[PDB]
Amino acid sequence: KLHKEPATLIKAIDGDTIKIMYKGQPMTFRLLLVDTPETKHPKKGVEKYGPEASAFTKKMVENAKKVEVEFDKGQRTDKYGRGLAYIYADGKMVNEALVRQGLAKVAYVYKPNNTHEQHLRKSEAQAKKEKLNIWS
Repeated sequence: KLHKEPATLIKAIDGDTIKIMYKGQPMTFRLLLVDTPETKHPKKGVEKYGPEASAFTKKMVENAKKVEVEFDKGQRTDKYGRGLAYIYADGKMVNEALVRQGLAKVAYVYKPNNTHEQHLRKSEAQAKKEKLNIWS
């Protein structure tokens, strides 16, 4: 049974990466299960809808009263030392909102970190049917 923990926004870095104060330490978090187009991508640089995905995440977490982190059941950091979690802004999952808006695709999924996978794929299929953004 996953649980949400309180956290404090430090800085939004990209569509799918946010810096957060967690249990009193600054950490970089990568959003589980979603790929957004990047502004800070290794190879390509600024890909299409990258600035848009990035502004969406930033506004969403910046305007929130409460930010919460929810770890999944498997590893909680990746090889870059980034936390792996679902992020909530006033009760709303940022990972899903991005997917629902056609601003992210559901990522390659790795068990056992796949608890909300079905839910996200359902939102992804709706944004495609609606031909939003990435899917337009």
